Amino acid sequence: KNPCCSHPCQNRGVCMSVGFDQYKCDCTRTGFYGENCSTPEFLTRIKLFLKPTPNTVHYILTHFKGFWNVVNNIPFLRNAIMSYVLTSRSHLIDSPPTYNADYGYKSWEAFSNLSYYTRALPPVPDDCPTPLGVKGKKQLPDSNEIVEKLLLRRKFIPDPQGSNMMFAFFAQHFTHQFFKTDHKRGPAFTNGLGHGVDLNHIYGETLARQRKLRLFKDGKMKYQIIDGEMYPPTVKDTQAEMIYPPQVPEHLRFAVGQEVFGLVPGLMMYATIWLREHNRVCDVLKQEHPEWGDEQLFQTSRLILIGETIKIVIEDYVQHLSGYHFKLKFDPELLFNKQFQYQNRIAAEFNTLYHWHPLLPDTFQIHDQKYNYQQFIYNNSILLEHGITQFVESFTRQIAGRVAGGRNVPPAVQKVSQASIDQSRQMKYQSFNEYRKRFMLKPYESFEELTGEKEMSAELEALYGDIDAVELYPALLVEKPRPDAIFGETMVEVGAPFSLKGLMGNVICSPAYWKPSTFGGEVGFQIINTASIQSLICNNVKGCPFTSFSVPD
Amino acid sequence: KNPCCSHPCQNRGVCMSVGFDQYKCDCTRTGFYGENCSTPEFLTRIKLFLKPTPNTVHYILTHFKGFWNVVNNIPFLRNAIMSYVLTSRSHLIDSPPTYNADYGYKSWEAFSNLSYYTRALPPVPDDCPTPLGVKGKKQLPDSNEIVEKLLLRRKFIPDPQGSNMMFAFFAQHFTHQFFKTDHKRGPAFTNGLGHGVDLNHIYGETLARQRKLRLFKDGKMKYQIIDGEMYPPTVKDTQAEMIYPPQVPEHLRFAVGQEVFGLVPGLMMYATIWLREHNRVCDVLKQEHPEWGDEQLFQTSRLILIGETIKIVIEDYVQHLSGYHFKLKFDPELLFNKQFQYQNRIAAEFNTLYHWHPLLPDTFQIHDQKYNYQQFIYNNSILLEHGITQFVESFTRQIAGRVAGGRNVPPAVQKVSQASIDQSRQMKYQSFNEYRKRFMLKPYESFEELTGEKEMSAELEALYGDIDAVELYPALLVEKPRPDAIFGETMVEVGAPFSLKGLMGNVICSPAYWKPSTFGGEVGFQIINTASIQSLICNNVKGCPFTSFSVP
Ligand SMILES: *[C@@H]1O[C@H](CO)[C@@H](O[C@@H]2O[C@H](CO)[C@@H](O[C@H]3O[C@H](CO)[C@@H](O[C@H]4O[C@H](CO)[C@@H](O)[C@H](O)[C@@H]4O)[C@H](O)[C@@H]3O)[C@H](O)[C@H]2NC(C)=O)[C@H](O)[C@H]1NC(C)=O
Ligand code: COH
Ligand code: COH
Ligand SMILES: *[C@@H]1O[C@H](CO)[C@@H](O[C@@H]2O[C@H](CO)[C@@H](O[C@H]3O[C@H](CO)[C@@H](O)[C@H](O)[C@@H]3O)[C@H](O)[C@H]2NC(C)=O)[C@H](O)[C@H]1NC(C)=O
Ligand SMILES: CCCCCCCCO[C@@H]1O[C@H](CO)[C@@H](O)[C@H](O)[C@H]1O
Ligand SMILES: *[C@@H]1O[C@H](CO)[C@@H](O)[C@H](O)[C@H]1NC(C)=O
Ligand SMILES: *[C@@H]1O[C@H](CO)[C@@H](O)[C@H](O)[C@H]1NC(C)=O
Ligand SMILES: *[C@@H]1O[C@H](CO)[C@@H](O)[C@H](O)[C@H]1NC(C)=O
Ligand SMILES: O=C(O)c1ccccc1O
Ligand SMILES: O=C(O)c1ccccc1O
Repeated sequence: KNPCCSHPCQNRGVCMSVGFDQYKCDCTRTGFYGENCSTPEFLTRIKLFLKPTPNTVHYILTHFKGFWNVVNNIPFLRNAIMSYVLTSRSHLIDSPPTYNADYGYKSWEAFSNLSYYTRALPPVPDDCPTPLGVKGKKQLPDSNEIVEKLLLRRKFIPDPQGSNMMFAFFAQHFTHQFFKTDHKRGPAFTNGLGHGVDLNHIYGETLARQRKLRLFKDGKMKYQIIDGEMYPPTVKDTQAEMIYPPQVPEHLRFAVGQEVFGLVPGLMMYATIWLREHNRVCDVLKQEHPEWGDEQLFQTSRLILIGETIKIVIEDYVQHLSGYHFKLKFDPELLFNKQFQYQNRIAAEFNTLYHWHPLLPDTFQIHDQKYNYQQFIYNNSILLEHGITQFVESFTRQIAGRVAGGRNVPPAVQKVSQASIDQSRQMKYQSFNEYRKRFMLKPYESFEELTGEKEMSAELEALYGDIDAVELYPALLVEKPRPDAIFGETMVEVGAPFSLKGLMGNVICSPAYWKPSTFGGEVGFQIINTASIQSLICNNVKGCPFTSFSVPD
Repeated sequence: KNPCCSHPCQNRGVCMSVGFDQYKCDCTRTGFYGENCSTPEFLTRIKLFLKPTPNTVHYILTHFKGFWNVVNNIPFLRNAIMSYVLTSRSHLIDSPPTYNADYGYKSWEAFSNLSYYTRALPPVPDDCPTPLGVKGKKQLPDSNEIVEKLLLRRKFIPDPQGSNMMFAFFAQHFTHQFFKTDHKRGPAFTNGLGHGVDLNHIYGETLARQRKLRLFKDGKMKYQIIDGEMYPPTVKDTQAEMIYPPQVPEHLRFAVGQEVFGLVPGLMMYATIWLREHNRVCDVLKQEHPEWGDEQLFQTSRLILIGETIKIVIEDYVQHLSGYHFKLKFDPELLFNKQFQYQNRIAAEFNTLYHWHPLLPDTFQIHDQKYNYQQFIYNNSILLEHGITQFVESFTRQIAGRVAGGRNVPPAVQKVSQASIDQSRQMKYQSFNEYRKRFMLKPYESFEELTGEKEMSAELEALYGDIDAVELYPALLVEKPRPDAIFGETMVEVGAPFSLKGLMGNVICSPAYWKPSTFGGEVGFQIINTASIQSLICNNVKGCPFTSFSVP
């Protein structure tokens, strides 16, 4: 019935019903006119003709290494390039945010209610001819059949880019401070009201929890000392609730900022390292400020660690997955002369696309031991047996799975993968092709074009019938990867805007915050601008083991 | 003992303690350098030497009537001028926000906790030589003594700008959506978590309260018809709680968004009027969109009303207030090629400077009747007796009191005035002069310079001893008014940045929102862009009485 069900408005124009039988497109500031915002005004024809395709730009960034080695070493060029990267990427994000699961039109409820994920595309209206709008069959395919035929791993497919378990667990640990789906009320809702990198997965989401985890001496967080090494405190000692199955003995019930980080020893590894880092920075600041009290020591350490996080994400983590010969830079000053909003709201689609379960290995190799999922899960004694050093050394050397390219989701997390499909349907996601359009990509014209292959594409056809009916999550995981890359085109072109906006949008990157006095002075400031994944481990892990997000060659 | 107690860092530098006896100034992006951020850069001392005083800028805007009168009618020039007015003001506001009453250094707790008012200036550190830091006497003067000698009305002083009761109640009604002090917690905390113009004083602060006030038909808000006229619903009906004394009977306990608007019939008047406007807009939107449901009709009406509010506040309210010949313009597009943050956090100091009690008259005159405070307070019964039309006609013609110049606070609200001073001290406000500097104003060199007068300046020296020890709130009320103006310069040069930032920083003013589809098409969009205080009354008040913010 609803005339906007066909999504007729192109190029980010806004659809609106005008009576029962008609719609109107609001083309305001799209760069297009016409009844569907599909006629480029003169200046847009210029930009469009000159705009190089993402696969073209990816090629340039991933070749000509000698050229990039020069660019990387003349700050003016490196600054200029990193700047354009930042501004052109984040330009694709609505800020202040707009839609959520319950509102396909602008509303104060959608704007102001922080309990919702925001939405990059509005939900499909409730009464449309087909679940995605007007394209596809009256009912979407069985999600289980989708997972089995297209997603489930037959043979482990290693990541060609060489991503390891340090990468995989960093990704899980980092993103779960802002992907905290509140399933008690629905997939549309989040428990992370900071909607960004606030490090609540270390410090706790609420003040009450933070007070349970803090030592209230020297700004430090509570800990226990096992084998001369520092670990998180217990649930018993903190009264900070955690999710642990009954059979987990209480001395192994570690208490950390995020309730679920006891699920995997890989997560508890990072929680332990970051906890050490907090108390390390406390020691540094106390030496620099012996007049300071516990509260200021705590708050300043937190701000610094937020800065470390952001620095490491851009210059080690995003750097790794990009494959760029160009050296990414964390530098808030790049935006001080640019139009940029220092705020962000976590999008549900960003959550969906970050469901990188194919990364997970068939078993976890630590030292000379292999653990299946039954053995690894909720087993902190594994962490204690080997220690963090061995954990880093092993995880640095174990390869992760390729995310794109299909058929690499471990059967152990089958239902998780199916849930991603089901929940996206509950939240009335639009199609994969609509999301490509939303981020200035050409929609795929056929199933074979999407996969670059004849087998899986054929399965997609028999299930979906129309290429415009393929859903966001499955299509991201079966898309043709870029040459020897972990991801396909759409993952990166949709992902990076969400990510870079979230990172640079952080309040500490704003002019009023980005100054030495915010971080306790010059020494504190320096801790941020010299941070790396290697330094994070070297400072907090015994023996200073080598580490990296890729397996050594 | 705190080295930063003297507020050594000038020009918005950041003080930090380095050891028990030493400090360091962070002069980053101040445009200054040196130990105390006192020495200007070349670029800045040039910009400094050629930037005119606000008193000069004020004169220019308040004279040359003939010149401005043609400027107002050339859209290009009006836009350019309005564009600068916006950008210069707002740049004085830290955004994203920084300090609050509990944090004199930047912290995640200060940034993220919305239950606090933010602070334009950090609190005086606890362990300090004097309550204000370093200057002044060991103990501040008795707050009641300040009120009595300097603030209490001895004889009504009318506003020379002619502000009326329509103005005074608009001011109170509009600001009390974002000045909602959580007194149970402390003066440092707010119940207005939206921190701006969200019209929670109409729709309620929470979804739960909103659903008690809504009708869930045609997007409308609940109401009752009394003597053929639309009035807010009751507490009995909505179950939305209100603050009323037991003396008020059930049928007179009107329920509106803001819990305290039962206190004053002038507030309930505006509540009623804005209620009617909402339902009026629903009717318009329904004619345009027969296909729309109740929920979309409600939300779109709300967005439109937010727009009407910002429009009316800038082009009528701040316009009257300013006394400018230039016609201020509400136009979000003026900022689309400027750097500007569409976010805001309500400053405690913004709350304090808005304590404009001297506006209040000796009595309230509705038609042939006069009511003292005791009779007027919580009296919905006399709202029904006269009706909104009569309320508007009367309020338009009754003059308000002058806010600056001292000694014009109604004795009836004496202890409110004292509470304003006490709460300032509880929140550890810095001195008036520090706040002058904070907003790029020359500090006052003497008491006499502050009042331009001999008698009150003498009392201030007896009480405070040092000009650098005078507190923000009393100084604002005794400051030498601008000529024939309601305010002195400090009220304006501090208040306008808070105010314009919070107006233009509203989400509907952002590029993603400022478009006709947001408001249901051009018909809805046009409701915003042609709204005024006179049209708001003509549309929703029987008889379409003339109305203004100044007396006829
Ligand atoms: C952000 O959006 C969320 C999703 O809409 C909001 O969560 C929802 O909040 C509502 C309202 O608090 C809650 O509904 C409530 O329904 C009952 C009435 O509708 C209420 O019980 C009432 O019983 C009597 C009337 O029925 C009345 O006399 C009594 O005083 C109660 O008022 C019941 O307790 C229930 O809580 C939804 O359950 C909730 N939904 C979800 C999925 O969480 C959230 O509030 C929004 N946040 C903000 C700040 O507005
Ligand atoms: C790199 C990303 C990554 C990794 C490595 C990872 C590794 C692992 C892992 C390793 C041993 C296990 C047992 C799980 C198991 C789960 N994951 Co992930 N997950 C990841 C990204 C996500 C995200 C993102 C969500 C949903 C976020 C939310 O809303 O809470 C998720 C959801 C889940 C859920 C809840 C289902 C749902 O929210 O729909 C389970 C259970 N999973 N995952
Ligand atoms: C802006 C103009 C204005 C007007 C016209 C006005 C008119 C009136 C009025 C009759 C019309 C009465 C009976 C009062 C009485 C009060 N006002 Co005002 N007030 C005004 C501005 C304010 C502000 C601002 C606050 C503090 C708001 C907050 O924190 O909630 C305030 C606070 C109060 C308080 C709270 C006391 C405290 O602890 O601070 C009382 C009582 N008053 N006021
Ligand atoms: C914003 O900051 C507020 C001020 O710190 C904070 O309010 C404080 O909240 C804590 C909750 O942990 C309360 O702590 C006490 O609460 C009860 C009752 O006493 C006890 O069971 C606790 O153990 C503890 O003693 C404080 O009373 C409360 N303080 C005030 C002045 O309200 C808010 O919680 C902060 N907001 C957010 C979102 O974190
Ligand atoms: C309502 C009157 C105030 C009562 C409190 C008395 C405090 C001292 O009030 C005195 O009042 C005089 C009136 O013109 C002033 O000239 C004096 O300067 C003032 O100190
Ligand atoms: C957890 O790991 C320990 C070894 O560290 C092992 O002995 C134990 O059986 C494991 N728990 C399981 C497999 O449930
Ligand atoms: C800086 O301020 C301090 C405040 O005590 C003052 O004593 C000192 O002379 C000033 N120094 C300079 C270089 O301005
Ligand atoms: C309101 O009306 C008159 C004022 O003259 C007074 O007699 C009456 O008691 C007042 N009622 C309330 C509830 O204040
Ligand atoms: O930064 C990216 O390129 C990116 C892409 C996809 C998902 C998460 C990401 O950080
Ligand atoms: O708009 C102003 O100039 C102003 C000044 C002081 C207080 C509130 C205000 O809106």
